[PDB]
Amino acid sequence: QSVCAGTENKLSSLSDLEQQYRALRKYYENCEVVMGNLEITSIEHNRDLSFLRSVREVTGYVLVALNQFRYLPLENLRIIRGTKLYEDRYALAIFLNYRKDGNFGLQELGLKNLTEILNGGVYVDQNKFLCYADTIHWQDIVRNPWPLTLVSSSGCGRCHKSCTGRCWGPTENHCQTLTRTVCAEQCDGRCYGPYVSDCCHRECAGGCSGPKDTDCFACMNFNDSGACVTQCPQTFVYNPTTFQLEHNFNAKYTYGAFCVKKCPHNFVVDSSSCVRACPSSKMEVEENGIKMCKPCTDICPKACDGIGTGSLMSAQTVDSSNIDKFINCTKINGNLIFLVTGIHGDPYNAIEAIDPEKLNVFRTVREITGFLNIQSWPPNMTDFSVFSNLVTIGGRVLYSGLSLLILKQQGITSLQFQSLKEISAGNIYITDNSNLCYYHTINWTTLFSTINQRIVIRDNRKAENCTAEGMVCNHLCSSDGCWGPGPDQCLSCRRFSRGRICIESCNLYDGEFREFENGSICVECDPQCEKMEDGLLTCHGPGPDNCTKCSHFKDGPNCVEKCPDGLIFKYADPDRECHPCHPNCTQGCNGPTSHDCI
Amino acid sequence: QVCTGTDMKLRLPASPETHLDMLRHLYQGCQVVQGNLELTYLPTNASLSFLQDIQEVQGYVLIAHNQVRQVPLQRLRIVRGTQLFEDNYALAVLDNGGGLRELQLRSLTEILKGGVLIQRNPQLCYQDTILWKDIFHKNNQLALTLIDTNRSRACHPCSPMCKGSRCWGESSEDCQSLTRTVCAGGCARCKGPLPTDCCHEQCAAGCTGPKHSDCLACLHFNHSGICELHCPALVTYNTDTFESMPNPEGRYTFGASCVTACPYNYLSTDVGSCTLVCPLHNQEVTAEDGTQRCEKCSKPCARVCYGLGMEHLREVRAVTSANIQEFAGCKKIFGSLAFLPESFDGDPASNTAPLQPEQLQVFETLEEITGYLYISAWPDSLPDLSVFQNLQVIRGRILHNGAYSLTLQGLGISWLGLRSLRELGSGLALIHHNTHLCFVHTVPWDQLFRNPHQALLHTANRPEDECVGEGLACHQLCARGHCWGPGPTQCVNCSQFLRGQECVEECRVLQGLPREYVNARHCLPCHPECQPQNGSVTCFGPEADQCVACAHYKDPPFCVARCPSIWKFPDEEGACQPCPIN
Amino acid sequence: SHLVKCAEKEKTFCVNGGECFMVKDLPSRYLCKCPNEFTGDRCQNYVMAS
Ligand SMILES: *[C@@H]1O[C@H](CO)[C@@H](O[C@@H]2O[C@H](CO)[C@@H](O[C@@H]3O[C@H](CO[C@H]4O[C@H](CO)[C@@H](O)[C@H](O)[C@@H]4O)[C@@H](O)[C@H](O[C@H]4O[C@H](CO)[C@@H](O)[C@H](O)[C@@H]4O)[C@@H]3O)[C@H](O)[C@H]2NC(C)=O)[C@H](O)[C@H]1NC(C)=O
Ligand SMILES: *[C@@H]1O[C@H](CO)[C@@H](O[C@@H]2O[C@H](CO)[C@@H](O[C@@H]3O[C@H](CO)[C@@H](O)[C@H](O[C@H]4O[C@H](CO)[C@@H](O)[C@H](O)[C@@H]4O)[C@@H]3O)[C@H](O)[C@H]2NC(C)=O)[C@H](O)[C@H]1NC(C)=O
Ligand SMILES: *[C@@H]1O[C@H](CO)[C@@H](O[C@@H]2O[C@H](CO)[C@@H](O[C@@H]3O[C@H](CO[C@H]4O[C@H](CO)[C@@H](O)[C@H](O)[C@@H]4O)[C@@H](O)[C@H](O)[C@@H]3O)[C@H](O)[C@H]2NC(C)=O)[C@H](O)[C@H]1NC(C)=O
Ligand SMILES: *[C@@H]1O[C@H](CO)[C@@H](O[C@@H]2O[C@H](CO)[C@@H](O[C@@H]3O[C@H](CO)[C@@H](O)[C@H](O)[C@@H]3O)[C@H](O)[C@H]2NC(C)=O)[C@H](O)[C@H]1NC(C)=O
Ligand SMILES: *[C@@H]1O[C@H](CO)[C@@H](O[C@@H]2O[C@H](CO)[C@@H](O[C@@H]3O[C@H](CO)[C@@H](O)[C@H](O)[C@@H]3O)[C@H](O)[C@H]2NC(C)=O)[C@H](O)[C@H]1NC(C)=O
Ligand SMILES: *[C@@H]1O[C@H](CO)[C@@H](O[C@@H]2O[C@H](CO)[C@@H](O[C@@H]3O[C@H](CO)[C@@H](O)[C@H](O)[C@@H]3O)[C@H](O)[C@H]2NC(C)=O)[C@H](O)[C@H]1NC(C)=O
Ligand SMILES: *[C@@H]1O[C@H](CO)[C@@H](O[C@@H]2O[C@H](CO)[C@@H](O[C@@H]3O[C@H](CO)[C@@H](O)[C@H](O)[C@@H]3O)[C@H](O)[C@H]2NC(C)=O)[C@H](O)[C@H]1NC(C)=O
Ligand SMILES: *[C@@H]1O[C@H](CO)[C@@H](O[C@@H]2O[C@H](CO)[C@@H](O[C@@H]3O[C@H](CO)[C@@H](O)[C@H](O)[C@@H]3O)[C@H](O)[C@H]2NC(C)=O)[C@H](O)[C@H]1NC(C)=O
Ligand SMILES: *[C@@H]1O[C@H](CO)[C@@H](O[C@@H]2O[C@H](CO)[C@@H](O)[C@H](O)[C@H]2NC(C)=O)[C@H](O)[C@H]1NC(C)=O
Ligand SMILES: *[C@@H]1O[C@H](CO)[C@@H](O[C@@H]2O[C@H](CO)[C@@H](O)[C@H](O)[C@H]2NC(C)=O)[C@H](O)[C@H]1NC(C)=O
Ligand SMILES: *[C@@H]1O[C@H](CO)[C@@H](O)[C@H](O)[C@H]1NC(C)=O
Ligand SMILES: *[C@@H]1O[C@H](CO)[C@@H](O)[C@H](O)[C@H]1NC(C)=O
Ligand SMILES: *[C@@H]1O[C@H](CO)[C@@H](O)[C@H](O)[C@H]1NC(C)=O
Repeated sequence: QSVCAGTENKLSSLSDLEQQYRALRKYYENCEVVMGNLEITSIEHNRDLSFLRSVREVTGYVLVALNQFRYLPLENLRIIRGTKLYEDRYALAIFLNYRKDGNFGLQELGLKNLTEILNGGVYVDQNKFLCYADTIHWQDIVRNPWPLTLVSSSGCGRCHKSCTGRCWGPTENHCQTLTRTVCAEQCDGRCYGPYVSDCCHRECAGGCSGPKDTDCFACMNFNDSGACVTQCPQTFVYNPTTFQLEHNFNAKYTYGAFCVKKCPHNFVVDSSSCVRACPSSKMEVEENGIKMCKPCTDICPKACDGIGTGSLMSAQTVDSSNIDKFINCTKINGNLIFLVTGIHGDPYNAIEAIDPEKLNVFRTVREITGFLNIQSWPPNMTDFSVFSNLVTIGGRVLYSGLSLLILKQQGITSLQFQSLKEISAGNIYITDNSNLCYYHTINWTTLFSTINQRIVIRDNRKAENCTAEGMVCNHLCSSDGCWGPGPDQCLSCRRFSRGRICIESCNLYDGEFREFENGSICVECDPQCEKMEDGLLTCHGPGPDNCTKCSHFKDGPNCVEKCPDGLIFKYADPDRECHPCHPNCTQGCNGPTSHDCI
Repeated sequence: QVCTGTDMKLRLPASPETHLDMLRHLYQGCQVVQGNLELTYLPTNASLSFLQDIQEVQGYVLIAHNQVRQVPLQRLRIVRGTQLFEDNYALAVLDNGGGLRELQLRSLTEILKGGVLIQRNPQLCYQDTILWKDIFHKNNQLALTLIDTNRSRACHPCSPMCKGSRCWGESSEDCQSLTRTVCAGGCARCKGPLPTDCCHEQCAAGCTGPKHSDCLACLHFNHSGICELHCPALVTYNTDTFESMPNPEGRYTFGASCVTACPYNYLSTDVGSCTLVCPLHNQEVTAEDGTQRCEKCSKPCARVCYGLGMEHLREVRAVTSANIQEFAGCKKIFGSLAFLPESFDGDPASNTAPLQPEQLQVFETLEEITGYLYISAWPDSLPDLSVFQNLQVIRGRILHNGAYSLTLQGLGISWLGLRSLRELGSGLALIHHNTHLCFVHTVPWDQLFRNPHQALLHTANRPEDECVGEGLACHQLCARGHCWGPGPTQCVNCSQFLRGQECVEECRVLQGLPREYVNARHCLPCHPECQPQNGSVTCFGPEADQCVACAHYKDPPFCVARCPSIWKFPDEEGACQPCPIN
Repeated sequence: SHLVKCAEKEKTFCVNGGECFMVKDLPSRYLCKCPNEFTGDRCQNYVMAS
């Protein structure tokens, strides 16, 4: 369906006008469905904009401002959903599109297919050379009129004698089609003729070819496999014949305005829908490898707000005023973003720079559900020792195609992400880190969940330069690489380990403490038993049950330093197993027989 | 209001003397009949004015064996046909013969499913004047129609005021109004010959205008006057933030309408609908006082104790010696109970012995029934229903012949018992032909019922004069003579104190009997070690810590039977003190 | 060009070397002109070449 994302710049631009045109091409060329905004600003009058003809729908707003071109080639644009509005008011805004000191500017709109706007108003203002913005019945296009919708040029002429008088241009091929204000009284939606029989389906937005939920030009609410519907088919159907709720077949999962058979692995399954986070009345659980959510019991784990979610919905970066919200957090529900205005302060506002000591609050975070976006870091922090216990990131929200993004940090020489084990979805982008040494050693397919994931590495410190005249991975470290220097920064090791540190051998028969190898990670056995001499094994496994020799007496299967006497009494030998006492012992016990009660 | 229907088909009334009272209580003052509308075996001159309110029937309409000249259903607009008579017909008029003269169904414009069956009605004129194809629905044109021409009355000519001679009766007001066959478009229903007379796709039974608020009847769901295809969901999915969120406009689905909360006996389900049964892997939870909802099992669900009409017992006639053991240890039964002849007698064809009084004791633990309780036979050695004395609630979600939740027919009972019973959730109570039953007239039945359309119907029980002639009356120690039976245990509400489930005048504080301390309506014994002095505190309280005097081994902070083995021993005054050796 | 330079009290609006401009008339609204390395509505973050 050729989906692309909006720019979110508003009126601001690059200072070089040719690069502003080239960026517009890179964002929207060959795209059909725009998520976010369609924003066209400061384009020169000689530039070719015919690449915009493929656009069919815009989810946010359409903004056209300060341009010098004559014509908008948006002949296929049908619907503007308006789920974000310009200045929180306008879904379509067109203004100031002419040169103050010349004859250049916007002359015709070309918007013949534009049939509805679901939310917000229309703003047309000060377009000195624009014809046919007026004479358009904008109340047919806007779904919720407010008798917003401001319209305000001469010498444009009558459209054509054969036209109804509502028109986008200078000929009869540009006449506006009315679809809602010229209808039979019985209709809820829009029409394909003036008769009660040429009325179309209530769930279809911006016009129809026929009366069915298959026969629609664009859909509002959900697209169920080519039919447009109020909600996806559910796991149960109500039976008003019997007052019972009956199990249903063909039930589909709701996912981002589509109905699907399988919910993607990044999202939580809840009541036949895929969600980024579960509501506060319930708890997120995993069963059979599937993420899902069930009612909360006792005290449930809670995730903290990320940048762009919850109480931080308005935040652009971690900064000196919002960083305190992360002090006791173990999971972030949203993105974690570090921009220049957050790290070094924002003098236009009251927010000062972050003291590097404050960043230590993120040492308790194990999961980030959105992407990690690092574009600024304090001048002399040489690594990411903050996040050393971070386990997994991303896959529910991405920045473009990325879950991990590190741009242009010159003070950093190593990463040191000790605990990072998996990235559930999205790509990795690490560039321009001219002093970063270890990056070239990492085997990144061990962190990815699928064969569809990729990593972009370029323009960092040369791998041959740092290898020859710089730092390398520890001698115990495997071919999968290391995050930084030493025995505790390696992704996976040869020999053995204890905690985060890789080692040659595990003190099974030699040392002030004694262990059992237990596969790759070595563990201590119960200290109440003996530590063996002459190179002999101390324990066969964990617990007092697995000791090879005992320095004290015993009970049952194991070595025992103290037996539970005085409970009831129980007798113990100094060098043999403990014995049950004779009945009716009241002061102490010397054994299991009649004279042993003290 | 909304009322339910009988589903008796053509069977004889259980109590012919009270059949008109059953029909008046079920149908008086309601607009919508859920289930069937069944009017059968009515006597000559029966007063039927209470039927004039009905506009909608959700099942079929059955009119059979009646001796009335007319049935006042002229306001009826739509029959939905969600159940059909003999699996084929939505409207059936049978054997009404001195019999029905006219149908008079002036407002009827929709039959959504099934046919029309009219047979053996000698006096019934105007059966073959009606254009039945205008009444059947466009998408459900089964049209199975049987009409009987064998009329004994001479028909009066159809009024000249009726353009098509389509009379339902002799009056100028009896002319059929056509809503399908008179329009040139594809419109399911319309109000005139013009294209502008066509009305909204969701309207049924005709229209007063082109909008979805102009319907005479609603095809799918009536949203508080606005006619709609689905009830608004309680939870809505945000297409852009990928999260479920509450809907401030959301409604529960209930039958063919949308509501903000469901009626008293219905079980609320979290998907946005109200049901008589809970979905698989869910529990019933009384989350708030006076209501109930389904909640999901977080771990594998506990055993559910089923009764008659559900699961493996859904085809079973009655409780018998072959299946009674399945109720062992049950406090709540999901289903109904029925005790019939051949429950308390044998069946040589089923190799099954009769139930004994010692086997009925399996129900001693029972506190709640989800369906109905029907008893038409009972052992002659049991004077009451005391085997059900702990029964608190009969919900009535399933009713005997669609009408009765509590039924007692022809039994040897002297008094009802059932003293724990607090609620009859739904349905009528029917008690008749019990020649020895006395205390049915002293039970506070208006306290057990929970809405309109509920009543006690009774006949042929022991006359009140024969109860008084033998001194059979409520005990004096309880409110206003409200009793379930004779003696101090069968009182509803004691005026003083309750001891061992008996009402009593005195709370044993100063009496020669083993002494008891006072509570709000109850009396409880002193600890035996405490001295029974004449002071109101000295012996008295729920722990020895309240006692002031002690018979022996007195530990200064409280009275005990023996000094505890720090060890203690009794001193020269009989009080406990620490031992020199522990 | 329908734009003027913003006042010294508000020139801090643009970050990362961006220049601050105001629209000639009304409420009023502002824009930044970014260097070729930065984007966003007031030059908050980097341009990516992919
Ligand atoms: C994360 O959020 C918590 C709130 O949940 C914030 O608050 C507490 O912070 C302290 C210090 O960091 C945490 O650790 C403990 O601090 C105690 C300080 O003394 C105060 O608290 C005790 C509470 O009983 C009072 O008696 C006392 O008068 C003071 O008011 C120490 O007492 C604790 O250790 C010592 O005492 C215990 C006593 O059992 C001994 O076992 C120890 O050996 C030792 O001698 C301990 O250091 C504390 O847990 C937090 N409390 C809560 C409610 O959880 C954090 O500041 C906040 N920030 C982060 C990220 O830490
Ligand atoms: C923008 O407005 C245009 C009108 O200016 C609007 O119309 C589309 O026009 C194209 C042709 O330019 C139609 O093309 C279809 O292409 C297929 C495949 O080649 C053909 O099979 C179709 O033609 C036949 O079959 C149709 C079956 O329904 C018949 O209706 C038709 O008479 C032919 O026999 C057809 O040419 C295209 O179908 C229309 N659009 C629609 C919705 O019909 C276009 O919709 C507007 N832009 C957008 C993106 O909505
Ligand atoms: C002492 O050291 C032992 C190794 O030398 C430790 O290992 C063994 O641990 C198990 C318990 O985990 C003991 O009990 C047995 O448990 C298995 C469990 O079955 C499941 O796991 C195995 C793989 O481990 C898998 O093959 C199965 O399909 C199951 O999924 C049971 O099958 C047995 O019946 C039994 O209960 C072992 O006895 C024990 N090993 C030995 C040699 O005893 C042991 O835990 C250490 N500590 C102690 C207290 O013994
Ligand atoms: C409801 O969803 C269905 C998909 O489930 C939509 O149909 C799809 O429409 C897209 C539109 O881009 C089609 O992709 C296009 O295919 C043509 C093939 O010639 C190609 O030239 C375009 O570049 C583009 O890739 C896609 O094939 C089509 N899928 C199917 C199964 O027909 C449909 O439009 C949705 N309806 C509404 C009203 O939203
Ligand atoms: C980077 O890590 C990936 C895993 O994420 C490594 O891929 C693995 O490659 C080995 C062989 O080196 C595969 O094992 C076996 O290889 C033999 C041939 O030597 C073959 O006959 C067996 O059928 C089997 O494939 C292993 O399955 C494969 N894993 C995956 C998930 O594809 C890769 O080698 C690592 N690179 C380095 C140099 O660290
Ligand atoms: C010694 O090493 C063995 C492996 O060679 C360890 O046994 C494994 O222990 C892990 C937990 O550390 C078990 O996995 C987890 O089990 C939970 C059960 O609820 C499950 O939710 C997790 O997804 C995960 O599967 C693993 O099952 C177990 N393996 C076997 C065969 O039992 C053992 O823990 C080590 N002992 C010591 C002292 O460290
Ligand atoms: C949809 O359901 C609503 C109720 O939720 C129905 O509205 C009810 O309309 C009837 C008349 O058809 C009203 O009864 C009349 O009330 C007046 C009150 O002055 C009285 O004078 C009349 O004798 C008669 O009793 C009834 O009050 C009204 N209920 C409410 C709550 O407004 C409506 O008819 C249903 N629509 C369809 C198409 O079935
Ligand atoms: C029937 O049951 C009710 C409880 O449902 C019994 O409790 C209540 O008893 C009091 C006293 O007889 C009734 O009157 C009020 O008593 C308080 C006592 O402090 C007094 O302050 C008030 O001025 C008033 O006299 C009360 O109404 C009653 N409860 C209810 C809900 O009616 C009642 O004793 C039982 N009746 C018999 C005769 O068993
Ligand atoms: C109306 O009465 C006629 C008789 O007057 C019935 O018609 C008879 O039906 C039987 C059925 O076995 C045939 O054998 C006869 O030949 C029929 N007689 C005539 C005169 O046609 C008819 O069934 C009656 N209709 C109803 C609805 O009862
Ligand atoms: C509680 O009161 C009873 C009387 O109701 C007391 O018992 C009486 O004790 C006197 C002692 O001289 C005897 O003469 C009476 O014959 C007793 N009467 C009865 C009914 O037995 C008893 O002593 C009182 N107890 C206390 C703690 O004072
Ligand atoms: C390093 O950063 C700290 C932050 O407190 C600062 O005080 C110090 O002057 C910096 N030193 C250098 C050499 O960058
Ligand atoms: C290796 O990198 C260091 C970084 O300081 C640089 O001085 C040196 O010239 C580099 N050597 C080569 C061969 O590029
Ligand atoms: C019906 O009432 C009429 C008087 O209106 C009377 O003549 C007739 O006997 C009554 N029929 C019966 C069976 O009560």
